[PDB]
Amino acid sequence: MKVRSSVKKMCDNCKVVRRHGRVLVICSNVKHKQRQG
Amino acid sequence: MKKVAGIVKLQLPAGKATPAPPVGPALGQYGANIMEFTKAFNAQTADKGDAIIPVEITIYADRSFTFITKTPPMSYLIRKAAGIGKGSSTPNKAKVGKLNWDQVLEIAKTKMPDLNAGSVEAAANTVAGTARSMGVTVEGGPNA
Amino acid sequence: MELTAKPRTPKQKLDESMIAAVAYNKENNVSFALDRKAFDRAFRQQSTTGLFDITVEGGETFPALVKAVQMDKRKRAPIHVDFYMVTYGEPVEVSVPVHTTGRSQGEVQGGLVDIVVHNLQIVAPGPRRIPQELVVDVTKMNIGDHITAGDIKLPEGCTLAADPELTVVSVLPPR
Amino acid sequence: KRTKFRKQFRGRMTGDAKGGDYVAFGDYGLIAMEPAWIKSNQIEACRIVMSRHFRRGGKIYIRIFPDKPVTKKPAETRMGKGKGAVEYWVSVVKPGRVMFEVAGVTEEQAKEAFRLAGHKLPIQTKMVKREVYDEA
Amino acid sequence: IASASCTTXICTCSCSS
RNA sequence: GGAUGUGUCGUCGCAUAGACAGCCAGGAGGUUGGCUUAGAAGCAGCCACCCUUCAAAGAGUGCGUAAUAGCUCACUGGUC
Repeated sequence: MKVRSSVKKMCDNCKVVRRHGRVLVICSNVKHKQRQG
Repeated sequence: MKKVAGIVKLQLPAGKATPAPPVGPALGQYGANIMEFTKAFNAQTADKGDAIIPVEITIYADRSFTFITKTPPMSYLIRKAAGIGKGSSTPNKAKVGKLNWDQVLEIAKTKMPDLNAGSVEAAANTVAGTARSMGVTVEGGPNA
Repeated sequence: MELTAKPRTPKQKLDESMIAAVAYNKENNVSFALDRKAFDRAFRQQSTTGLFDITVEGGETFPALVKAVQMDKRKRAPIHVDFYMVTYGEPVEVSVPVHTTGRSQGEVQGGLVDIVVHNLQIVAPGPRRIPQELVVDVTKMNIGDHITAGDIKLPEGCTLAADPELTVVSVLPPR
Repeated sequence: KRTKFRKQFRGRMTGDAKGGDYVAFGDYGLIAMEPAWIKSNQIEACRIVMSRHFRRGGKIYIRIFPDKPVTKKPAETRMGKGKGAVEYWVSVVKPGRVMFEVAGVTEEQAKEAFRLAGHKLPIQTKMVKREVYDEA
Repeated sequence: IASASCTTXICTCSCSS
């Protein structure tokens, strides 16, 4: 997981989702898995 | 040594034998004899001596293997056709040279079983783009 | 453009999407107040070499050319405008844009052609037929080719107000 | 960067842009949307960044030179007069101003030549293009 | 510049036949 | 600084003569483009990015290898 303050796409798979009051990044590629929190 | 097949392409030079960097393991590591290639292939490389013709291969297994030769490099004879034995850094700022359409007749006369284009003009302008970006000019043409 | 009001008080618009101009010649210098958007979608094209219908509320079609617009800082948004009622046989002098065309023998070469002077003002245009542009050659231009006003062909009649020898464009080198 | 010769010191105050046109020298340009003090070394930070993204053409204009000396704490004290003529040099940008405006590269090869160049400035800026025809 | 099985132009590659 | 969180105004846009997202199927030959390299073949980096056929398929998205290869894209048709 990548908790970064600036969460943004990294390839055409980075599906920016809004789970519980949080901004995330589910990407086919995991190292792309981001999450502000 | 076993039963495994499929296909594998390559680009071994014309009148030149392959030591270990062209084949050796390359396709040798599949149950295929090179010695029985350094001669079979480099035999027909004779008519087309002086170049790197492209050659497909085809594996069955055991000690089995085929091959089909194609058209060689026409970059060689061209260099020889303007006195320069090494391509140009920038083909559009510093060009190599210029030619005539005549030798262009034979071009499409060897590259035929490859060229699937329409009629004549078809492949008459295909080689243009090639000639175009290597580093040479098109002599004659429309009107005039 | 259907501007209607023209009082000294712009309240009734400053909020309501509406620009505020003024136009004249020497005769009438009527007060004005047209629609933001309209003009916003308007001036774009015609720029300052573009005259348009000015039927101020009441039905009195007028002819004028974009004089000087002074837009907001902090906001590319425009606020005030100036229209110079078209004349008939002479408006004054105009400001005309320099344009390039056809790949230059400099671009591919090894450099990039630069337009030293963007728009250019020429003495006398001739109202009724005033160049809303000005295409220009560039191709010939090579390794440091300057093109001055005393080069660019002229639109039958118009005279160059700008000094001729003045570099209107020039192919710039690499790096 | 630094000015060549001068007087030495200064003061400090503010009011929005006054002489930061728009188009001029280019087709694309960057504008600052907040009252700041551009440190010369924060300009280099741009220029260079901007360069990299481009290879040649060098159609980058920095129309915001640093006419302004700032100062510093010699270490702590207080008992002495004004100080540090040489802390660094600043160029006061004001809203609407134009620090940058590349020209020649693709609309896109221009919207990145700034994006980055904007990530190292103390304020917020937006890019701009044309219809800029005041004086010429 | 060296290896076993692994290049195209100097001379190593891999190995068998 | 970031994000298909909502409310409202503006711009392109692209479109039943049947798009977008979904789906089955395709995908070009020149060419491992020329250039460069110990080699790099749409994909480390200069130059360009033309030709032929077609309903089509761009010397080219990214992943991938020592390059090959393999895997999809942009372009095309039917099903709604």
